Amino acid sequence: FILLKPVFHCLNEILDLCHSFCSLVSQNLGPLDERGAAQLSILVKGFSRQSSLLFKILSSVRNHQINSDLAQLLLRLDYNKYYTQAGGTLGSFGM
Amino acid sequence: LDVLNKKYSLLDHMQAMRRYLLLGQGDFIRHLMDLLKPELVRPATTLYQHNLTGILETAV
Amino acid sequence: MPREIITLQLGQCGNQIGFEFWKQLCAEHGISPEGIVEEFATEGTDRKDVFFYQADDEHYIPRAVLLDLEPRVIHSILNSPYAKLYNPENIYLSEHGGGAGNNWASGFSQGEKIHEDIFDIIDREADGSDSLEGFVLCHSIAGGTGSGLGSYLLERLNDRYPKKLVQTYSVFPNQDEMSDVVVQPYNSLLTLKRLTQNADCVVVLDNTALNRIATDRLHIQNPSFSQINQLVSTIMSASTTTLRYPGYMNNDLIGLIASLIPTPRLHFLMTGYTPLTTDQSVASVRKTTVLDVMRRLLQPKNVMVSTGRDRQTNHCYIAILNIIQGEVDPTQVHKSLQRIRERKLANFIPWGPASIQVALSRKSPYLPSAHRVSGLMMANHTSISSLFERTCRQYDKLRKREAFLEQFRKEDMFKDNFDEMDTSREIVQQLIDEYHAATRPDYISWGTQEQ
Amino acid sequence: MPREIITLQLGQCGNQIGFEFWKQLCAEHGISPEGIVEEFATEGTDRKDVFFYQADDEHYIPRAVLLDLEPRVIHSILNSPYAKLYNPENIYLSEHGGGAGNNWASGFSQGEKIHEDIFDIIDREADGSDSLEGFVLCHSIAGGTGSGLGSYLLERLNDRYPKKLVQTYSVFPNQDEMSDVVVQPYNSLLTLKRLTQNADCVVVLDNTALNRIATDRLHIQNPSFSQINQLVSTIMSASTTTLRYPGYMNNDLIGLIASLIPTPRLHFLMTGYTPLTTDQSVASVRKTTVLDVMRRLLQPKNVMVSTGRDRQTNHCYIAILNIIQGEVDPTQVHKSLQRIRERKLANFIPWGPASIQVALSRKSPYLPSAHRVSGLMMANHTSISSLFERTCRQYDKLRKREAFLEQFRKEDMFKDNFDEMDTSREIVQQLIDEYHAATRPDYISWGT
Repeated sequence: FILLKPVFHCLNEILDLCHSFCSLVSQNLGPLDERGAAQLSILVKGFSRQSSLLFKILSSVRNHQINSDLAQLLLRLDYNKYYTQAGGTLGSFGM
Repeated sequence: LDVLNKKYSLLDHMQAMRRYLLLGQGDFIRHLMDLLKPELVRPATTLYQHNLTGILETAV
Repeated sequence: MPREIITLQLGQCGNQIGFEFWKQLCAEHGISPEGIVEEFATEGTDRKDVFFYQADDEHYIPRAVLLDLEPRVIHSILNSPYAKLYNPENIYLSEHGGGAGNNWASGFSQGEKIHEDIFDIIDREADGSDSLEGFVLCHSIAGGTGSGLGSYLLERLNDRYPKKLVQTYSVFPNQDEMSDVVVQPYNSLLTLKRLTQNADCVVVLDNTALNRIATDRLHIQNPSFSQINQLVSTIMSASTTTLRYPGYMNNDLIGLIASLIPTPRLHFLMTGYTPLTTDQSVASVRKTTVLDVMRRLLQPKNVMVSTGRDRQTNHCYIAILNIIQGEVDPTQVHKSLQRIRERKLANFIPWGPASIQVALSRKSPYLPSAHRVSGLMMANHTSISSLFERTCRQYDKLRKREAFLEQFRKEDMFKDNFDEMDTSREIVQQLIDEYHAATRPDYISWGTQEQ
Repeated sequence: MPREIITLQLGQCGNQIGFEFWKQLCAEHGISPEGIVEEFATEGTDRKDVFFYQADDEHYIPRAVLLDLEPRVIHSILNSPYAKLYNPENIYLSEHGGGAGNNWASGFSQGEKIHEDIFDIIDREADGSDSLEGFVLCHSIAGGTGSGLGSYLLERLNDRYPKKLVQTYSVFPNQDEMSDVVVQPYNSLLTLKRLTQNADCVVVLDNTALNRIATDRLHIQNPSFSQINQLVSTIMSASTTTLRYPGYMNNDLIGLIASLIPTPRLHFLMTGYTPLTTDQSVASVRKTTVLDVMRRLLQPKNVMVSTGRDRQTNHCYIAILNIIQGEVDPTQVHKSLQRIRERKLANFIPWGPASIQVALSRKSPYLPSAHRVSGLMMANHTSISSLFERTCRQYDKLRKREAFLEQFRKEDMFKDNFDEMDTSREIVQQLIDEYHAATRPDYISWGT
């Protein structure tokens, strides 16, 4: 997907969000403080928006029949159809 | 004609058209339709192309 | 996934028919007697998964269950070359080997005694079926083992597998031979009761018609049961050809049979086979036309059921399905159907639309066919009631004579009363009346609660 | 440096499993019974340093600790040709040789008595490990030594190594056989307590499942304990092949196991093995495809865990990891996943994203593989609760019957009461109920 500039960029934004989440989790050894909880909520909202964008991208590529492999990856992600049931959005992190 | 048959399988492509595109593989079509019934009854807005392609491959 | 079919062979006659059917299916599919597909069986166009399972990467085992109340027949099957074709877990032999004593009630009680084991085996086989359509039972209705055990099995399958299909190959008693089984009409009555209440389709095998055909058509002076079983295996092969030769239409048993059974009561099918030829007449490949095939099929002499000429009831064909195997031109089929309709060669029900269905089929490439063209006729004909009327007359004569009832009274099903027999008689009387009504335009109101 | 793994073999059953594990590891790495790499083992592609230590530039010694409270088994291990393979400094043996008497409380008290020696051995092995990931404990939960000592060791490891990972290979008692150890449920309860509180992941090895697989699948009329231990060692080898053959993914044990254990309580793993063959059926190398492989793996006969048929709870897989070794076509793997989802061959949790993870792994280059394709399945499946529910029922039956409690009352851990066993039984019941919930969509709100 290196050639898929918008998909690559969305993935890069997702990766940076994941890195920020990992940093937040590493900073809090105990339960998240108010700042850690706020960072987690912001990350959750960002991730849900980015995952909805990803699902829309995957559906658009399916509509364009552009890449079978991206459809295979989406199928693998939604194997239990949970993400399909979640509409392609990353499941709400339960606080 | 020899080139078309050997390199492009023109007659084989036509036979494939008969079997599949002309629904010549009626058992395959039947099983596909049986699998699609719960899907084909659903609203078209809920269809995932990846899922339909996977169902097609599975039926094949 | 294919619609798997479990083949149940019940009692001596049913088990012989099942064994010959499995032999014929193996021959048609190029399956060795060990269950291995023969190297010549390269045409992967057959749907084995409907009737066979793969036992190994090389061995395909028929989804066939061999059930007998006498160990002799099961041992003889296991002593045949086809012993390795069947899954050994699908072979049930009664340990007592004593049979049902030609008692339907005894057969039912024995089925009840082996109910748990049999239903465990059935469930085990069902789980091996990805999209099981149903079960096919081969049995006789006149005996004790195939009849009683068939009724018990039908009841338990309907209760346990109410969403699964139950097909039977039911051997009806010979009406031309005096049955030594005075309780055969009682056995037949119990089997007909179960067919009416718990079976969805009964394939009637009249030993009288089989013997008559073997004598007059096979030129067999003393027709053996084996020759009848070989004819039955040929019939089953023709019935399975559309499974073995997949095509655009009628690719499944339910899809094939849906067109044949208009009403739940109108579930009595008649069969016809063509061409009927002696083995010696293989030499001359006659360019038989579809019209010639249909014309010979329309002959009552070619019907695999010997119905009497009833002069009182205007019996008629309800429906006809012709399964034709071999080289068929569609334009010739069209002209043939046109001419057949124009000639009004068959009388149909007056209360609804009816026609002769025609199926064209390829022959098995793995089985060398001595005939360029073969054909099965399936027909619904109101004259089948006359066979049922004759069975009913025998039943009534036995009940009025209490013949052989002491043997049934020994078994719990008939120990206290024969109410199951009386209910079967009443249901069969209503069935006969409906078949007579179904021959008439007033069939539109036949079976309506107002009627 | 590799993440070294210390293998702890505890009690009679655990020590037999450890011995067979070390035999299998030696065979897979081409290490001589003295710990020296055999001259034919020129393929240095195996990662011995994960589970073995190098005694020299050529000799790999297993990072294995053989622990018994009875000297007979330890001496029998030391009487094998492989006695010199293991580092003797990593071997702590109880001097009294009397064992724990099949008493969990006695095993715990013996662990406390050998606390100094055992923790000295553990610290010595940790200092010999450059980047130790953790310890692997092989024990039985039904006996006294492997069970009681296992609970004591788990507690002391959690106290001493609170920052180190603790994986266990825990041999669970056969639940289909009547255990002669009436206090085994008490022993099992204490071991489950320690795994719940102080272990992060418990790999359940059900001797009932081993016997069932050997009888029905291996066609072994009388499975020996040794044969079960050899099967377990083969399973462990298959699970560790991807550790011994480094690749792009699953390059560490914690990275491999992290995906399988979503919650600290959801640490009950189910296993699967491929190719599954009957001992008689080794002959026919079936050209199995990844789709065919998964289909055979999806057969309960090919799963390396015999979970009971719970009829009341719609048990489902929480997660599945398939480690496949050998020649695998990627397109066949993709079709296999596609067909598995399409055929719904596995039910997954409804409350979160779930899939069958597939890992492709190389075979050990030093061990000739008779099979073109091999596979391990790791799965989290709610049907394991049926094993856990059965263990809980046995625990409750023993506590209600006070069976064999007089022998435990002789030991200080159980001298006054069996309250630890009853609390363990209650915790295991809550665990079973939670596993049933994880088969249900309400797992999304589980623990809320």
